[PDB]
Amino acid sequence: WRCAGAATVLLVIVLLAGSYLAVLAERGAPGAQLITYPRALWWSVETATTVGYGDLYPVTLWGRLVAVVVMVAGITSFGLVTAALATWFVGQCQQQ
Amino acid sequence: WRCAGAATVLLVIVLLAGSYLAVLAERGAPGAQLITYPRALWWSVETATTVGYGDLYPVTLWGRLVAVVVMVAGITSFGLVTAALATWFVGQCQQQ
Amino acid sequence: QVQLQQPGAELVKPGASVKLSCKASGYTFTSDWIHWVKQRPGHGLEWIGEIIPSYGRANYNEKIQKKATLTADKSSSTAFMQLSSLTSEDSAVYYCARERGDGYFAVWGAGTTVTVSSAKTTPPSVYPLAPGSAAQTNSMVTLGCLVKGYFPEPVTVTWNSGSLSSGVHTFPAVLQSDLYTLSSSVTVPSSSWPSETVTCNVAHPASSTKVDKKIVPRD
Amino acid sequence: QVQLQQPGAELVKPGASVKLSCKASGYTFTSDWIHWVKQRPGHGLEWIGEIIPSYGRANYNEKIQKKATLTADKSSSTAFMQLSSLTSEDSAVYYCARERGDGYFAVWGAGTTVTVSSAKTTPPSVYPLAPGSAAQTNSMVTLGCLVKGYFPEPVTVTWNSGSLSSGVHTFPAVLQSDLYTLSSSVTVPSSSWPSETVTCNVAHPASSTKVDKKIVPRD
Amino acid sequence: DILLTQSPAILSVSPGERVSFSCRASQSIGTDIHWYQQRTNGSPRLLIKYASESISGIPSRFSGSGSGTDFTLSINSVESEDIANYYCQQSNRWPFTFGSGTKLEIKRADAAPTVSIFPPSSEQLTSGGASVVCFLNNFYPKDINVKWKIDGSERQNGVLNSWTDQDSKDSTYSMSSTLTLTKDEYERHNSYTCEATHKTSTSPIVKSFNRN
Amino acid sequence: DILLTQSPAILSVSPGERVSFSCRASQSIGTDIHWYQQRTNGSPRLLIKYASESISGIPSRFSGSGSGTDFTLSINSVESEDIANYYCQQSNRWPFTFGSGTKLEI
Ligand SMILES: [K+]
Repeated sequence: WRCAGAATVLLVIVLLAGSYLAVLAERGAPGAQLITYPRALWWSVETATTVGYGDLYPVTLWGRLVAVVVMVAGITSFGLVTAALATWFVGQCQQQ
Repeated sequence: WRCAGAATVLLVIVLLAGSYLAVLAERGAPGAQLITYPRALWWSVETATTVGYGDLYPVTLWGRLVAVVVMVAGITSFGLVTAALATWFVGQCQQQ
Repeated sequence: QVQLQQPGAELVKPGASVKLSCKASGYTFTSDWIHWVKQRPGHGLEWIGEIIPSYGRANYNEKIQKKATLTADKSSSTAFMQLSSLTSEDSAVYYCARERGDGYFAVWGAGTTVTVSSAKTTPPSVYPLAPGSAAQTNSMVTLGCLVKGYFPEPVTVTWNSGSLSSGVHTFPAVLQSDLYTLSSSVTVPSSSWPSETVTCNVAHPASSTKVDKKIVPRD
Repeated sequence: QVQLQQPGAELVKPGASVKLSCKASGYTFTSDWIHWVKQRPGHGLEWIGEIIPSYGRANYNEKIQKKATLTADKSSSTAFMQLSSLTSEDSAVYYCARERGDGYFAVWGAGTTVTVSSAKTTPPSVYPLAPGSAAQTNSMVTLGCLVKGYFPEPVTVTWNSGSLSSGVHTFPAVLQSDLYTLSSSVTVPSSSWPSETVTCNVAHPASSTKVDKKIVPRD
Repeated sequence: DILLTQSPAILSVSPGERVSFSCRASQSIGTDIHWYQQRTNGSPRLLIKYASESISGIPSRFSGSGSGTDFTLSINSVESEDIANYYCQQSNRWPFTFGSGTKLEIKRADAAPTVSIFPPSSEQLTSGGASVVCFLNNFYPKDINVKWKIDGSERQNGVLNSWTDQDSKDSTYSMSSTLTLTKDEYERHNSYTCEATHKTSTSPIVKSFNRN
Repeated sequence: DILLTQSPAILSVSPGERVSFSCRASQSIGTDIHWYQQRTNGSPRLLIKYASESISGIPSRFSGSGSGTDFTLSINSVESEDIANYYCQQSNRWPFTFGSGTKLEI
């Protein structure tokens, strides 16, 4: 429970940093749709969760490098929050 | 730590090989967008991470067979780097 | 208060350079981008470039000639634009706008009227326009003042320091021998004038001159 | 140095075959693709096919007639194209270009002027064009040389082995009875000629002939 | 590069009715369009953000709509202070692009101009210059012609005319006619006259003054 | 098969002013367009890569722009050595296609 809350804080820091760095990298490329923070934060969630909606994605080199940072840090930190909430529900099954 | 670095090297070898083989297989199909290495390397990352941006994908038989190789080898090797970095963060929780 | 401050005008010779300022005030965040919009006389708004002062990175319009350099100083909260090698095609009003990173330009500046010409800065000459001695007086009396022979644009004409806003017209200037000339009309009730004082306030930021002139009836 | 080398010209009879070469030099990687671009006289660039020498796989233009065969030899770093069963519609300049796998053609060749005709290879005939004895001399004197009766195209005409590049015109050839004829003009200061030697250098790669001719004033 | 085509460029409206400004995009941009208002000698003022979301302080008569490629800015019952130039701007793809703009014209009732003639000032006569200013304020429509007469004969040389845009207070127009002369030529004549010829009366409105 | 339509085909320009070459694509290709220069009896020389990125050695008077379907090659103040044929080429989809070309007249 104490470690699960830490992984949540790590995930939020990746999302805010990944959203800010994506806008900073994509602005300047003709045709980039990842140019505002409110939806770049939504893109960082799509990346961390790998939900695959395919509506926003980076088109630049650094914007894709920022995505790789959000991929490695996001999928890992989200997998921890997923596994932590999975063990919590497992304990609720034995309690019944 | 020693085994985690090996899975990273395996992943990079799959990405470079999967990027080179995708361009070699997709070039020759009218309408293929996976025809240059810089973005075929970005496609191989999308495949290994299953992020699901849906902007580049193969359209040929072998290019899809190369994708299956990148799927089996990439998702596995990336799941190891994800689980390894997940256990590292778990050890940082007990240390606090 | 004024969130974004800009100088009045900037006169430059064809081929020279100039540094336009955009002083900010109020709330400032790290997600704030400063933009610049060019508007030529009689034309629409044209995006020039953007810059995020918290990082120092700036982007420019790739579809037009890149004649600007966007800089920023976080200490004074003032963004700059270096318009170099200017020609007649660069005489426009350059607005700066603040973007909260969400896309739109919520707050704008006042615009800097940049003129590119070899002529010299000429302060205006204000003259009172009082009605003639044989002019009939109805319930309303129309007064005016003549702003003649100034360069470059623009001039800000106000009556009674802004307290006389209704019934006031300021006609566009007409260029004559590299010298502009416009006129400003004010209509007050004849019961108020000349019992109540009226005075026009003409400003010229290109010469840093601001002159007043009371409208006194003819002796 | 020249990164991609190509022969000058290739004359073939209607219905024959030819093997165009593209010798490479300098940096070579495994991600390098060799392309071929056809340009007919008076027409634009036309993509023909690509090949990656490190693997041996080649792709061709499916929208036009597939009359080429792309091969490559990694030892000599030379790519080949087998143009078989050629007709009048195949008389074009075939450029080869190197692609780093990133899409664009960074470095190009010189182009091989392939002509399909039943005529025979005729070396050119160079004649000096000195001014007449009654020709007036100003600050500049215009000299020339006549390249007549050669086949097929092209010819490379240089003055003083390239050191006289300014004030030099080489008019396009005109076809006359299956024999081309053009002229090259050079203008040097009259103070330099004939005190300083001038000489045209006409080359004909279809006959592997390269002839010089000094411009001496008439006796 | 998104091409925001605004059509029409001028919108002639009767007061009190509903009007719509159209702004078409070169491709589908979702609802990432924004509307700005710029009056005469003013700065662009944000009206609508994200197609329909209103801005605090803007009157709710301004209503936005549209998605994809077609967008609409609507003013339910127009008024005089709405006479301005309206620009749409997209933020869906970089770079941000604006629209060609649309000017709002109001078709009010016809009005007669208030003619006011002014002899040259003493501060100007004592310096060589002499300019007779004749104001023609608050008239509609903008079609009008002024004529300068000197001692009964028509004068044309030295007449400068300056028309304002449609007034953002009463939907009228205004015109200033300035006749510039010399200190001598002004003091070699007596009566100076500017005659306003508008469609509100077959007989012109005459304002004169005698120098002597 | 991407159809890169270049219009106009001949561009008559006065010296010292800015000129623009238009190159429209049959469909959206992103910024995967490239610009080449070929003079009389010469080989195509790469000017701009990826819509706007410049090439080393090419004078910075050549500026590129455009994304999606419309693309623009701009020469700020033209000069005599710019008289050539300019071709745009896409690399977004296979096969690579060129444009009809545009000649620069001064
Ligand atoms: K998807």
